[PDB]
Amino acid sequence: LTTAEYLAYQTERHVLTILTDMSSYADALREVSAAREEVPGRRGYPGYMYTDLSTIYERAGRVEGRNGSITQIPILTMPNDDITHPIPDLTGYITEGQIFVDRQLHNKGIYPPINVLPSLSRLMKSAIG
Amino acid sequence: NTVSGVNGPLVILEKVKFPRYNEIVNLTLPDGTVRQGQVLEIRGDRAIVQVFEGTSGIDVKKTTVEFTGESLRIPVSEDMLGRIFDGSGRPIDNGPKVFAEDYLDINGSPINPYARIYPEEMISTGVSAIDTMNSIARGQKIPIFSASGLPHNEIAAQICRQAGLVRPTKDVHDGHEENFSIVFAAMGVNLETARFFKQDFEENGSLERTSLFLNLANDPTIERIITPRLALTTAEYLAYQTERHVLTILTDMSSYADALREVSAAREEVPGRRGYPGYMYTDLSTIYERAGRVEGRNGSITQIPILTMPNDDITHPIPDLTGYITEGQIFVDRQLHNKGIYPPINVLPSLSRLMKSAIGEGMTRKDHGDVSNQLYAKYAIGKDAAAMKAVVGEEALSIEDKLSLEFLEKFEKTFITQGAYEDRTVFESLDQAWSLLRIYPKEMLNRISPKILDEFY
Amino acid sequence: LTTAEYLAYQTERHVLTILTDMSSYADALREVSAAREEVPGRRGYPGYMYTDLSTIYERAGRVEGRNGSITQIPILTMPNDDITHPIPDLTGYITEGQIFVDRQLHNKGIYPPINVLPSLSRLMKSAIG
Amino acid sequence: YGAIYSVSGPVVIAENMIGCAMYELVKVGHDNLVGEVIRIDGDKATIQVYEETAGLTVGDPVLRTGKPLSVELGPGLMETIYDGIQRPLKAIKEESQSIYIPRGIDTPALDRTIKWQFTPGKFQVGDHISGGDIYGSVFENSLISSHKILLPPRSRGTITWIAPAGEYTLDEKILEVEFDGKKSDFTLYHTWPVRVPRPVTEKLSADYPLLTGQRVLDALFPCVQGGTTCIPGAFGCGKTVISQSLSKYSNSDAIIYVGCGERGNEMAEVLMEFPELYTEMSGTKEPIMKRTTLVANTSNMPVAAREASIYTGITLAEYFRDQGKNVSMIADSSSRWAEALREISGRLGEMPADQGFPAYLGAKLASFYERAGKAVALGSPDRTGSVSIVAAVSPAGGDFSDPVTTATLGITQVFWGLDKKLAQRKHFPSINTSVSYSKYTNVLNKFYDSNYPEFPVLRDRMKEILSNAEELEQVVQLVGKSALSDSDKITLDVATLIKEDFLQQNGYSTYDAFCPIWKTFDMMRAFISYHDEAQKAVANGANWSKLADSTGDVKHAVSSSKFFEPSRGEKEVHGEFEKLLSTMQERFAESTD
Amino acid sequence: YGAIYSVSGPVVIAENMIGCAMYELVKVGHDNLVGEVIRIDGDKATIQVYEETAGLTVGDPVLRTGKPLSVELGPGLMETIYDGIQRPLKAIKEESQSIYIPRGIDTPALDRTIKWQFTPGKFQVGDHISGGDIYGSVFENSLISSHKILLPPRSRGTITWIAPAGEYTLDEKILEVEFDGKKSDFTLYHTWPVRVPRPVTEKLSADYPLLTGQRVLDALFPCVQGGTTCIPGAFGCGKTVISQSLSKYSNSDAIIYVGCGERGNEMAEVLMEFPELYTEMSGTKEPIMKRTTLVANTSNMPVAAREASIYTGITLAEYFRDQGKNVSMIADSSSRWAEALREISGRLGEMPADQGFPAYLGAKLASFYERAGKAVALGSPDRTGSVSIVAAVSPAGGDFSDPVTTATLGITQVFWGLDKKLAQRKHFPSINTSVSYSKYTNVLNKFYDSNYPEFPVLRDRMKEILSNAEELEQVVQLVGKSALSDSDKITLDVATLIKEDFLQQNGYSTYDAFCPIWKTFDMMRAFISYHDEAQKAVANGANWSKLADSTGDVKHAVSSSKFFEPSRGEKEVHGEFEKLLSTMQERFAESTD
Amino acid sequence: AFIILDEVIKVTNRRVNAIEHVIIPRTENTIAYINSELDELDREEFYRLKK
Repeated sequence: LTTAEYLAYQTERHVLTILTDMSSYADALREVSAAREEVPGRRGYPGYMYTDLSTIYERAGRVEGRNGSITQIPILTMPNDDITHPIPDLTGYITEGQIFVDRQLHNKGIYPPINVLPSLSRLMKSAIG
Repeated sequence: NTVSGVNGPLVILEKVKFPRYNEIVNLTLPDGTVRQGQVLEIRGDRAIVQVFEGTSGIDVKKTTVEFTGESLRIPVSEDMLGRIFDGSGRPIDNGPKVFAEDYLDINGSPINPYARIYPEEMISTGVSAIDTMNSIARGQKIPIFSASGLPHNEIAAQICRQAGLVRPTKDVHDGHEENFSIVFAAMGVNLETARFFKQDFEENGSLERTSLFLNLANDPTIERIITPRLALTTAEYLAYQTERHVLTILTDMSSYADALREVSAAREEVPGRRGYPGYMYTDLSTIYERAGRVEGRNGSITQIPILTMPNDDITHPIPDLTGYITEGQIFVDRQLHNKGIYPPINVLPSLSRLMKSAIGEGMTRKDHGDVSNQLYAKYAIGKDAAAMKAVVGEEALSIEDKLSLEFLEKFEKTFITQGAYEDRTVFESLDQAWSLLRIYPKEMLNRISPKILDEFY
Repeated sequence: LTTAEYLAYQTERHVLTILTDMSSYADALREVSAAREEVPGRRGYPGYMYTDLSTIYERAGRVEGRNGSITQIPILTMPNDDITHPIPDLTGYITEGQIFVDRQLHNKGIYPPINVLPSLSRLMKSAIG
Repeated sequence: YGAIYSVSGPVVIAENMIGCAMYELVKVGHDNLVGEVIRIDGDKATIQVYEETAGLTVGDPVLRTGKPLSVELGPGLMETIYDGIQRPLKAIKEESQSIYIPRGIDTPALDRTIKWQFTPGKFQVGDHISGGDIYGSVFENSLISSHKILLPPRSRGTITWIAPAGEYTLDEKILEVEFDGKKSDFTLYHTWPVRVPRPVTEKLSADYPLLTGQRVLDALFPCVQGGTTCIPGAFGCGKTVISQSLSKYSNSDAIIYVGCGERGNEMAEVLMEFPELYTEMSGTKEPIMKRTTLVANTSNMPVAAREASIYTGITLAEYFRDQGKNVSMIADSSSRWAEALREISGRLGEMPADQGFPAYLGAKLASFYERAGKAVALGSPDRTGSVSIVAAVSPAGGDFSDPVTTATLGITQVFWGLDKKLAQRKHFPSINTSVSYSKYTNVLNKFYDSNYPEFPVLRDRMKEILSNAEELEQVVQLVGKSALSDSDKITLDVATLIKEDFLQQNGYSTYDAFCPIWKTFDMMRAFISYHDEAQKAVANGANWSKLADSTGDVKHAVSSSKFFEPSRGEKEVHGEFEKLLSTMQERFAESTD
Repeated sequence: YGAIYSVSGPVVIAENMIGCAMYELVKVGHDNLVGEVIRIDGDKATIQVYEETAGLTVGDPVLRTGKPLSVELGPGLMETIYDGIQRPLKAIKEESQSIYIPRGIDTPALDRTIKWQFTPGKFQVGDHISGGDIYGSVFENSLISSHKILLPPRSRGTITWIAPAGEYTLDEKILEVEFDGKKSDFTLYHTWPVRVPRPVTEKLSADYPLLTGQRVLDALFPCVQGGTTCIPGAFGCGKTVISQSLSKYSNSDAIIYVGCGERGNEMAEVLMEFPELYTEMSGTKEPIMKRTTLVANTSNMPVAAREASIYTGITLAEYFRDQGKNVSMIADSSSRWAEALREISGRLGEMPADQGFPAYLGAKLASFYERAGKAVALGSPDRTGSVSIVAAVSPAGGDFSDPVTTATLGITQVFWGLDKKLAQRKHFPSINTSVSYSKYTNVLNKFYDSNYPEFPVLRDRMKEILSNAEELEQVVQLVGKSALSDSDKITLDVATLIKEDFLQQNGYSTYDAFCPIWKTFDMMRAFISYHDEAQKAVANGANWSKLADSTGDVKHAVSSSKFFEPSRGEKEVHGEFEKLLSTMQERFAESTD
Repeated sequence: AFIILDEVIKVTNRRVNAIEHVIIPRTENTIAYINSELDELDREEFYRLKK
């Protein structure tokens, strides 16, 4: 993310940043704490899980000069198909829409199996020209 | 000595071991402010205090103490009627200076000469919805259980303005014999809500016969817990000296419980279930003991606390503890409000333990209780049959069932609907009940004896 | 258990120990560790509750001499009724299958009321011939 | 002595202690507050002071009594209202000029102003004696001796001197017992610690009915003397109503009513109510009350009292149980006792178990129900006694899966459920066969069969009518009653009548509240005869609507039956129920054809 | 001052504190990261440091600013973008050449090179002065003097020095007050603690009549100033669109926009669009921006600044309330404010409570709303000002059962629903009478009833028509239209009109962009007038089909009123309506006959 | 065909009403009851550890 902010600012390039897996990053954060006096929140995941997500999220947006940009697509894996699982919920509030990919279509044998049924881009109109 | 630290609303004082339990101390701040506090904990050359004033801004060696040497007591007087207070007993609208004729410590147990003879007289607000199904005796406690999206404030207001008009009528029947006073304690409520209550006492002409204690949520959490207790100490004094039935309205219980919770997760005690206190029960119990007839046996303290569920359930730790301590509950429902029924008090699970005791025969009929049993049954079955009607249609709906559907509608739109200036009486309520109940056959009406039934259909 | 092991080993006997009530045994374990340095895990149960169960369970199996054995029947009443409660959940794992009694049969007026639907023993086929 | 080190909340720490048990009684300060030593940490013993506190100086003396918390077992406890820390409330009204106890006070546990009548025993000079022997008796009742005075357990010897018949005081000595020199002199009252169950020679299997007086309880699942009962709340339970019933109707010699930190109004209802109602065998000296001794506590009254309440009450029960008296011990409510443990666990700072309720709740609770039961009396004489423990509990979780309820359910023998919908309609106490059991029913039903009743057959038929009704009721709500047949249509209807008529026992009469074993039998018999005749009649060609219409008047008459007094016919077996049998039979002929 | 002892995680602990108070803002180390003292144990203070402490060491100085976390309210507040602790974003964009503020860089809370022309008020040397009195004013708008310089609260005395008219720097002084010697010098800017609410003469019930210029708030359930309003969000249901509308269309003095901890893409839109947009009450000089003071925190900004945000905005509004101006407070969203609290507790090891959400929650949410309200302004002239609070809430656990949404609905007396569906259909806002209430309504309409509008009668009748219709739609589904009468069909039509005219808006014309009280009034007067006659005529022998063909021209005219000027009859009372009454009467003669 | 159509629609109409009113809210209320206990077991643990 830091490397990208330098290419984007100084030499003006449009950068797409692909970050997989946010679920493994989140686990690490839950995992550290074992002599700290810091307590986690719901399902064992931090109360400050917000804060950590935000951290990745702060490097993402238009750079100053704005012909370059840093564009971010984080990839989140539901381990148990629960949308009320703390990881997606906090992220979902911060993010400008979400892409939902479902198991059902992969099963018919469609690939990629993106059901565009609850998927949304909230600045859909804003992008095109 | 001086202040070692502050962790949240707990203040760590270093001072000697000579003070007593709940001894007042005073903190001299370098800001030109004095703040009072009372010892929650005393330890080996240190004390842990909760301050009534402020919650933060406490220093180390800039901040010094002098101990008052006097434990926390309320100057309780009886000429406190018509005077306006806040949540500590300072005037905010320039009501008369507190003075003193007796001092009682707050511990939920002043002199405690509460009941060993039960209440048996009847108090009516003229509200059928309340009175018939829940027969309020002269020292019973029945709370109002409501939820968000309701006008719980409005109903509390109905009681307060209509009380003190119905009571002289009841005086002749021998339901009463003595004057009524209201002691209103508001906790943690909005300016707008607080004014509403004050407006109601002015409007009626019972501003001189009421005590009003106003605590707002933006006043310390520690100030908020002292507010119901302060009201209650005063209340016991009026009951004792001038022998009046004191009704206490303690609103809102959830606000009070939020205060206790902050002083239990910031305590070195681990709290109970759902992060709500482990002695949360106890804290609530302190109010509740202070109920019944007071010595000279003609004053009493009667209690209606007001609870709004902040999570819409009786699953929650607040309704479940509240309901165990009190003797019934008066339930308000959301559906009835939405429809246009005011007061929207539902009668489906509203219940009075000491119903039998409360009804008599020298100021109420004995048929109050018999007819109550029918209404509770009939309404209860009728509500359930209606939901069932929706599902089944008319293929599992009987002739008899159609009659229950009619009783339900009529009960809702008449028994429960009455404006906020409409005054009833017990005899009228019974008469109107008798009529509704009349369409049912003799066979159907089986939880009431043939002697009663035959005389009044 | 120790006495059963002596019966089974020295004199080549078939020993049946019937051990009731595991639930009472579980509570006792739980009341302790309230002043030990050892700390309690999930649902306030010790984490070495498994270890405690396993010490009891250890004397059970064919003895050497293979003319004796100890067969062990532990008796568990679910105090909460569900099977995902800590007391049953851990036991079912150490053992090879389970036998379910049920409230529902009891209500109709059945004795001994035994539901067989979640009941399976996974080493049943091989033993028998 | 001690020096008070810290006062932090109701938990108080004092240095410079010595001795100290773990249940040792201490008085803190010059105020003399009730406390008990919970822990010791170093030289300093940590005491929870359970009395109210707003004015306790740190650095005052703490006095040991030298002994665990105990109750006095002897004459004049009957017809007396106490708290669990044993202070005569009645005395507290006179002295204090206050009904409840003021803090900073303490006073003796038995009035020492009265004289009692000693009558000789069955142990004269040179007879050997061993604890629970009946040394004499003191009359307290006007038909029975409620207090037979025993030598305390773990005392034995040969009696040099028995003082003669006459009146004495209870402070006054009247016995000398010889064991190892002069052992001591004895008085009428002796102490016993409440945390030590009183010994017994042997326990006996229960076999003798607890007559609960209530139809819904006898009929659905009966209880036995020597029984254990759990009742779950939700504030539609009607605990005071059924507790008041238990005191009057239960045929036990003595009843110990225990207020476990209650409303303070309800305990006041049952005290006032007993002298107004009459005994079940004649006698007046405040009737029901004359056999009733009360432990009464209120919610924000001393927590030591609340905690001690079940222990002190059950020890009271055990004393009378060794005397060979049958006792009904009503604990109301133990979930507030359990709550106290939640509080204790919190104040100390120790970690809890499930949902903040401590793990020691299950084991402590289990000891308690185990001290009750039917037994053969302690001592040489040999008598039979009983303790029947009936305990109400409640959630605070808004489910029935919560620790308090669960830990009692584990241990309890008889379970009487609570169904919120029925109670919303009002049917105090409310039960279905699927939520309740008595493991004791089988052995009880054979006993009832000897008595007269057709009881066994009626127990199986009762369960069966409710159980079928439940399954069909789901099918009716969702699908329709269209799938159902007319016999199963009947099943709902007969079952409905049983709901309204049995369960409802709030009444406005003592005939609608007391249903004798015989009155309960006739009613159940009459109702089953209807159901059997009814399934046949529709079967050989009749309708549910047509059948309903023909019985009509005769159906109303069985509904209203319950209101009618039981004192008529042969005893409670009325001619009113006997004629009704014939009218059902006749109706059957009409209905079919 | 202090020295750092330890730094553990984000938390810095520092020794040699003999005078740190527990609300104090401190700059820690030499990096001057922002920090505030949460707890003090002994000489060690606990500070949560909100800005990255990578580079920070132990043994480094801790320098106090000498005051708590505060906001400076000075002039030059309009046409600036701030953070929630208040530091100009705009000045950092120029200077650092980075949009956002990075670690270790800090600036004064307002620009300080700026100079303003100060004019005197009504004071002079040696006169007594009190809090809230106007000591001078500064213009910032060419509409109003936004910054009235008031004497600071907690300050009174006699004024030794009054500077005259002329231009002064912010640093430069203009006032000295003598109040126990020299009290201090004062400057244009005054300091105020965020969590402490300003004192006022008295607060009164919210009843002050002003529009938000959005008709549907007013018409369906009267819009209130001094109100409290909750709105459900979900961050793509069009809540953000109505917030920019709500800010523009209003006629209030200022709008304060608080982005509590938002996407940052939504914050970008408010910066740029509002200066493009034009006033609905006239004014140049960057129109919307000139009336707006903007607090913008994105979700990634320090947890302290987001946490302070809601307090800081409401402080600016309360101050202005004291000035006698009406300010609108628009916050999006309190769910993000709540979340931040969870973060802080978790970082400290402070126990949260229900649903993993702090115990601190209830009391805090409540503290905030009580600051908002109608008041009579602090100081001796006495003026009326108001602060209207609109807060968005959203799921905090992916459910609406989140502690936050449910806690706020309790505190508020106004609830206004918001829908995805109505936003896709191009109705903005999205309020329906099934997902809303306003209990403030009785007082508002009453107020309106006075001025000229027949408002109270009209409004009750409006609620009822939309309610009754819903029920009539359910019949159309099941049975169809072959069981509905002319009168029921008429209810449907009127309801469609009410919905069309009020609820649906999208800025179609500069007549949707702003609507006065009068145009709202004329619209509903027309719908009820038609309703009573139409139903009356079908009762007298007419048909819905008949009513429809004849009504034609007058009926399309009332539907289209929203595109046309209201200025047709007079200047803000609409002529298209006034003529309609006569035509509708004439219409009805023809219809009956 | 009409008479049959008349009977079947009556059954299909009852089923929609039944699933809507009874079934769905039972699934909501049961889910919720269990959720509330469940979150508290996880939270209290962390407090126990911290103490």
